[PDB]
Amino acid sequence: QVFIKPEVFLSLGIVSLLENILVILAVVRNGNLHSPMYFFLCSLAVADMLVSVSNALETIMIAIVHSDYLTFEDQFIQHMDNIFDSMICISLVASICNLLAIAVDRYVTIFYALRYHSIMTVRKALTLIVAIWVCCGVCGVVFIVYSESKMVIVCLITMFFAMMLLMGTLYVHMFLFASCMKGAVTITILLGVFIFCWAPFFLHLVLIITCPTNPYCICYTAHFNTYLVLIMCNSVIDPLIYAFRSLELRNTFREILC
Amino acid sequence: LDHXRWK
Ligand SMILES: [Ca+2]
Repeated sequence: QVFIKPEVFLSLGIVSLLENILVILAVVRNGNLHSPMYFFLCSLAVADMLVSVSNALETIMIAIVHSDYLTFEDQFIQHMDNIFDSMICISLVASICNLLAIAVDRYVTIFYALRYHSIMTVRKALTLIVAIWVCCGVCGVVFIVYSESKMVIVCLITMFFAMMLLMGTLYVHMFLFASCMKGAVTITILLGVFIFCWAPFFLHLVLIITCPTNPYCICYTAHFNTYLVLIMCNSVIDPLIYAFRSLELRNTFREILC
Repeated sequence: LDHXRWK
């Protein structure tokens, strides 16, 4: 019952795409940002790229079909919807898994800071990254090809809720110390932006599964299209936190302009 | 089609 002009979706998508392109090109063009913990921040950039590209393309297609220009063999629209609605179910499980991997790597380097170079090497990190993306690819397709059911929604709910518990545990550990003072402060922000942005949408579908026909909930979901602009704003914020908290990445950006 | 899913 509320609407948002498509220009918002398109602009946010393009801007976040440019930011993530800059992050990945900066990592590759540099020779010191090749540590295995700095590749997970590239995999996260890829996940946010997926969200932005899919949303921009879906908006373009909806606006094109709405206008008086083509006819699209109804099966075909229902097919590209599932293509587009499936590079967001992948770029959610991938984001969750990558945040877990970053947190586990930081915990290993903070509490086991003796053989981190022996155990967590560059090649092993690459193997973990490719395994995570391969697994999340299947996870995000099985769900969307089987979305008519009710188990997928509740499974997503428990995934988000459990990762919320992990964030809370990490925070309560942050205030009781007994490298660490400044180590896990990044993954504390990156886990506090993902939750702040994917939370309004996520309880939106604990409601429709609990209180569909109820005059309170009904006027809650009625603002659905503005819980999706928040999902983009997680992808326009994440690359900024890397810039304002990692030093040598900033100096690389200076090389980008000159 | 429509934006997001489970709207
Ligand atoms: Ca859709």
